Amino acid sequence: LADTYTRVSTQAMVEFRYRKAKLMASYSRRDFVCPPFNLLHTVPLFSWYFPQGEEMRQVVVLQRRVVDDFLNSNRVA
Amino acid sequence: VAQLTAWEVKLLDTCRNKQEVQAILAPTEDDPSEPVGYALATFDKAFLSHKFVQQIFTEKWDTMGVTDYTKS
Amino acid sequence: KKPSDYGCQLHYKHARVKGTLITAAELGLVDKYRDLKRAGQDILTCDWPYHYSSILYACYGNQYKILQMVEREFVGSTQELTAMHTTRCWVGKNSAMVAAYQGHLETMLYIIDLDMQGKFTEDLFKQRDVMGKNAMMWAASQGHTDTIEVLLVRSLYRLLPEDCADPLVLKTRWKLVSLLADLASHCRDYDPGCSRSFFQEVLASIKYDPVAVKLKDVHITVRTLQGVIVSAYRAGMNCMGVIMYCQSLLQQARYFDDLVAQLTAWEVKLLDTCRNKQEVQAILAPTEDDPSEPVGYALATFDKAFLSHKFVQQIFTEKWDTMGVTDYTKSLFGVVWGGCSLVVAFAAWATICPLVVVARSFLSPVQDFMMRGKVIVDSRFPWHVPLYRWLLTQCALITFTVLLSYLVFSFDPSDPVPASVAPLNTFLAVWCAAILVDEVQEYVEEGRAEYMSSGWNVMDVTMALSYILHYILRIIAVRVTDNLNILLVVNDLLAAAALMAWFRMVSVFELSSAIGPLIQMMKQMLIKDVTRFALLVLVILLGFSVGMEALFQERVTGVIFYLIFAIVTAILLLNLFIAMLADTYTRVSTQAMVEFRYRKAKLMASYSRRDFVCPPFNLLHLVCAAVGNGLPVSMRKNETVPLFSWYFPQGEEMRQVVVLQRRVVDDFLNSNRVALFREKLNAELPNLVHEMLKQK
Amino acid sequence: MLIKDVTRFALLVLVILLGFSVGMEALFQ
Amino acid sequence: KKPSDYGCQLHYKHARVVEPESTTDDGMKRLKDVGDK
Amino acid sequence: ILRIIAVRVTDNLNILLVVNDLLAAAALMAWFRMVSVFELSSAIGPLIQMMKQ
Amino acid sequence: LFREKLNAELPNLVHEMLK
Amino acid sequence: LFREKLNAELPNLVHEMLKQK
Amino acid sequence: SLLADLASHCRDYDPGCSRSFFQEVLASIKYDPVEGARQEEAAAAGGGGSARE
Amino acid sequence: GAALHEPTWGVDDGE
Ligand SMILES: CCCCCCCCCCCCCCCC(=O)OC[C@@H](COP(=O)(O)O[C@@H]1[C@H](O)[C@H](O)[C@@H](OP(=O)(O)O)[C@H](OP(=O)(O)O)[C@H]1O)OC(=O)CCCCCCCCCCCCCCC
Ligand SMILES: CCCCCCCC(=O)OC[C@H](COP(=O)(O)O[C@@H]1[C@H](O)[C@H](O)[C@@H](OP(=O)(O)O)[C@H](OP(=O)(O)O)[C@H]1O)OC(=O)CCCCCCC
Repeated sequence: LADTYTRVSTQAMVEFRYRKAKLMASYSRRDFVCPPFNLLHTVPLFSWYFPQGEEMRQVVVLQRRVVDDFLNSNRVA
Repeated sequence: VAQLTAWEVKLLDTCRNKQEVQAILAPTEDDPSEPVGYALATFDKAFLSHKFVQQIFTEKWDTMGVTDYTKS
Repeated sequence: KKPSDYGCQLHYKHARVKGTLITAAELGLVDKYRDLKRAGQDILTCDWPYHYSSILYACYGNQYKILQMVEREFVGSTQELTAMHTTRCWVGKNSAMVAAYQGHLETMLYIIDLDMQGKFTEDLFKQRDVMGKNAMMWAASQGHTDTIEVLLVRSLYRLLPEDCADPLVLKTRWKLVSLLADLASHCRDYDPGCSRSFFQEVLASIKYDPVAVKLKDVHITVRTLQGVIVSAYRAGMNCMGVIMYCQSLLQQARYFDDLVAQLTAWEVKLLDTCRNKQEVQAILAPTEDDPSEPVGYALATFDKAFLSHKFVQQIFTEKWDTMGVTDYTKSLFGVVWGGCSLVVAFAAWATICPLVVVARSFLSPVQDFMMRGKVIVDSRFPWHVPLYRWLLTQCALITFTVLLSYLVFSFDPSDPVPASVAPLNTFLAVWCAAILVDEVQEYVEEGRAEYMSSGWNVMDVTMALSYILHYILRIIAVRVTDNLNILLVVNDLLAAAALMAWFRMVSVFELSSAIGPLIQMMKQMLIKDVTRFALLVLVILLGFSVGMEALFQERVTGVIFYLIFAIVTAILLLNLFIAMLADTYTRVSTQAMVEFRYRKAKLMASYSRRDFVCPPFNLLHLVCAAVGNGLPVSMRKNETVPLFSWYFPQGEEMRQVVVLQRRVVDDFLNSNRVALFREKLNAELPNLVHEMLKQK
Repeated sequence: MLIKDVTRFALLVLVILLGFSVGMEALFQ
Repeated sequence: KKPSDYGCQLHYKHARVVEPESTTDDGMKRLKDVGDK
Repeated sequence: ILRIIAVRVTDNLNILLVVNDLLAAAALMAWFRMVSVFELSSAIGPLIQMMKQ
Repeated sequence: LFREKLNAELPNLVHEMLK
Repeated sequence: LFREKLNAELPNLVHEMLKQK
Repeated sequence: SLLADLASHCRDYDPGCSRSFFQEVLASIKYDPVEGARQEEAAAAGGGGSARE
Repeated sequence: GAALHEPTWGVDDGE
């Protein structure tokens, strides 16, 4: 009773939100149909993966606005 | 471990919008190192349950609010 | 060249490498849309299965460039554009809902841009759809945090007035509109070669000429919310309202819990900046200049850090009690004498209250005498003590639980035909009509959300149904004058009204801390942890009840090894249920003095507006309130009297309150200016400790 | 627990069991 | 132009009846409940 | 498979008493699998993860 | 007591050594 | 332990550094 | 150098020239730690611009 | 050593 209450109170949404994220990414890589129509007969995970041209030029500016304020934050903390 | 875990949630909280979440989590052509796919491969829970990473999955997975026409 | 220990662990694994102005606007061809229009078409062409206009497609696919090209020759008056942007959708959207339906910064900056011009005659972002969402409730439900911040800057811009002329209110209006023009900063028009960035006329009409980009330069941090709270106060506003309004935006944004919990601790910080009762009622006062009550707002957005403060709890105490009658309980003399006067005055109430109901509604000066009260609360005029309105609606509540329990205790099917129309059963039916009429006029008077939030407003209706549909099924189904049928439901619904009767009696401990914060605790782990666990048990219990049938359809090692799987799974579930109530106990026992004081202040205000009558007299006064107009108040004295007496002050007491709040708020805004100055120094110590170890 | 946990609970269990007893009494008649 | 985006969120909803001379002090306020005798 | 062997040699305690036992395990694992509809729903999702841990 | 006035007020002491 | 000799001495060290200054 | 301190001995197997433990990895790094500190503690006295923030 | 006196610097000088 008090070994699940240690886990229900602390990490229960975190165990839920992680399983929800492993379910929404099992379908971004999945092929075609379910057990019905299965015996009757390298894609990227995200559409914002690998920006090519001007979208790459904005992201590499954008990550030096976030990381260089995070490393500047841990240096003071 | 419990400092590096509390540094990868502290970086995710530094991002203020959605474009700054997929700017650090995206593999470019220079460094093709995706950290999202490494979080699914090592069962990272303190990263994958954050509210800015739970959003970027829900925009690829739903993208029409079909799960939002329920609280009516 | 082989990849490193870091390389082949983290790197990317796989080796990568019509017309009709419907698909003309969805794709983004600007020239094709103009040529098909010049031949002749409809700019509001409606596709069937989703009512999407041609204008509304351009907001959908982020090609705003069509919507600027529509502005050149295809709109006349500024009313015609609003007919074309707010057309409809099939789910209820307009142009600024579909562009915030998915994150479309380049288009939602455009519809915001036309709104700050005034090109629309309507508040285009304040409209609602058929679902009930907003233009900003859609950007927060999906989570598009990039266009939430564009919506939040507009809502923080409409707050600050256009009419005022002040350097501190004109600096942080050009500071907000530059934060959207810098946020666009690109994406020029359909026609190349035109001086039009995205925001020119809104930066022009602002009266402000100023004389390595970080992350705090392009976002709404605490530094720009303090710059709005002080600068809505310069233009002349309720500083307790602008804090309560800016927090109601950022709670709707759903992704700023760094600024909600900073603004929540700015309204508790402001409240105890006051010293006495004269200074609390100054800053909470809706005077004639800014008639904005933030007490009445905060018990409409359920502001528990405000409503449970030790100062707001004493501006309600001086109205509803102000005699210490609630503390004639923790003593030896107070209970036996104050409780003795309770049963006397309740007997004095029931034998005088229908007499003063009919005398109030007819032409007599005793309606002047019943108004002689309610400006001082004491025992000289006990009918306008809001505690003595609460004691009589509970003493009438206890009577209904006794008199209905007395009905089932003296009951048998051996009674004659004169038992359906009885001196007891018929009186308990006009009570349940007086309950249901009360719950109707507590639904439309307060609202839908302010009524279905208590948790007992279901049990008022339910026992007023299962006794009305018991007295009806006593004259429709039982032997008075009718036929014979299966009548178990007639005697079943009586306990369905009797169970909820004594459960309704627990509302008499809605005061009394340490008996109070258990009933909320009991009604927290029953609405969210009982209907939730019994669904997951039900889909598991159907597995065993069907899995039982598959065994015995065609031995002890088959069933006892089946049973040990059921005793384990029942223990493994009861292990999870007890840890689900001991979890919910810990969530509500820590806030036991905030969840109680908030729930106390929602009935020190609900009973302070309402009358001294009608737990049964909503069929005895409502029948004479319509007659008194036919031959004069029904429920309009709750709304005319403004909840207090230190409200709208005429004369030279307003000349002291506005003097008094400028020594509370101005002695608060130079305290946030000192606490935030340390945060400018908090993230600077490796540049200050390096100087003091160089000067030394 | 006889000082602090009885007089605040046994008044509140009593209002429940009287409701269930009356709700049983109209189901046994 | 009238309900400026928080006017119909925060301003006092009902229409009050302006009394001619109503003192809101601690004394000389309760003159309609107690006598002047 | 084992139900078409039920037309063969009659044992009826060695062969037929395990046929119904597999079908209960066929269905008991199937409605436990019906819990997997609530994987996305908040307030039932944490109930499945705590029943898993 | 001076530890609860050097904890929450340490940035205001390393400011008057600069001036 | 040398810091504990300095730990219970700060209202005699902070008074000196705010006098030398 | 955190490992060359963790060895600090192992005069390997012979009177060979003391081979500290990593004498051909520290010498393959192009770093002198008396020239690195001086252009860091002085560039950090200008507020910033030493390496990055 | 000044049984209720303690050295104070100043909390002011914000914006
Ligand atoms: C409670 C409102 C939804 C109930 C109506 C659902 C009935 C079945 C609809 C079947 C049509 C499927 C169309 C939608 C497809 C789909 O994705 O369904 C998934 C879902 C349904 O849709 P969903 O994603 O909207 O379901 C959840 C749910 O509504 C939560 O109550 C919200 O949390 P909340 O209580 O804090 O508001 C979540 O919001 P969030 O996402 O932010 O975490 C939301 O995801 O899959 C299901 O079919 C499960 C059936 C849902 C019934 C749950 C009964 C729970 C009763 C007790 C809870 C109330 C007390 C709250 C406790 C905190
Ligand atoms: C019977 C007493 C004489 C009548 C006077 C009626 C006055 C009245 O109704 O008070 C509630 C009463 C007293 O309970 P109780 O002894 O625990 O006293 C309450 C509590 O102990 C705290 O002292 C106060 O809360 P807080 O720490 O200061 O926050 C609270 O006042 P408030 O601050 O919360 O307001 C006190 O009332 O609760 C009952 O159980 C009797 C129900 C019978 C109700 C009447 C019959 C329906």
